[PDB]
Amino acid sequence: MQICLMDETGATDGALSVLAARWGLEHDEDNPMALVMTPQHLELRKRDEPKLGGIFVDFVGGAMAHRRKFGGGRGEAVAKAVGIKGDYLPDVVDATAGLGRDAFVLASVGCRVRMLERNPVVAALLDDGLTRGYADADIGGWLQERLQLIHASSLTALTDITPRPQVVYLDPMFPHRQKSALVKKEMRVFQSLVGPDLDADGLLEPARQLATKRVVVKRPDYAPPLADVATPNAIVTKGHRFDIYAGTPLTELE
Repeated sequence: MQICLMDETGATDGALSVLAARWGLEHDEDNPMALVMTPQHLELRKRDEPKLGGIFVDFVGGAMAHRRKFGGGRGEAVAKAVGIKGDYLPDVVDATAGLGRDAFVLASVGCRVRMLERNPVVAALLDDGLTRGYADADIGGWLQERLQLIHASSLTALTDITPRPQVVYLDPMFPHRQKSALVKKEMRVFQSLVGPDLDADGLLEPARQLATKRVVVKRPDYAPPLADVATPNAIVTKGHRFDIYAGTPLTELE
């Protein structure tokens, strides 16, 4: 994948070159997006918009830290969508990793989450977020077990996932039209990198085969259900809803 790689670490150790080789990235000086390595983290910038700043995955502080304390925790809509109730903490596969926000919420509540990311630049960004997260003295320890990353497509490598999780979470990039959704920098930048997931409808089928209990799909308001498959089960939140589907029961069952 092409991206404008930029080095701002001033270490001349070749780290940036290794990272690119590691994730199969190819330097593109004229690319509209830049992947920047700083002395602290790896971030994404929308070159034609400097004033938007760069974005990076941060599980320790910032918005995520606050969301962990005031977001609702097991009280969040997504948590209730995946079925977190009582002392039930289902293994979850976040098939559309993204920036890791929802995946982290579920892990923080106690769920063992595995995130699947097919976009190499996003995997590099998530990977960098995990490294800093694992080094944390507070969450570092449990984060390593409850939040892992797998780089591949969820339309082919999802059915190969084992042991099978009880829940599969889906939140593909929707073709946002409202400029209201394109106000915050986080989205104006991330969307300029990955863009709408043209093949999003193909995620439901394989997601329901992996999950042994439930599949949750985050969808903005008025947005049609994924793959146009209707469902009477859904949690309506503020600005969006979470459609709920059944999975595929165990077979061998040890």
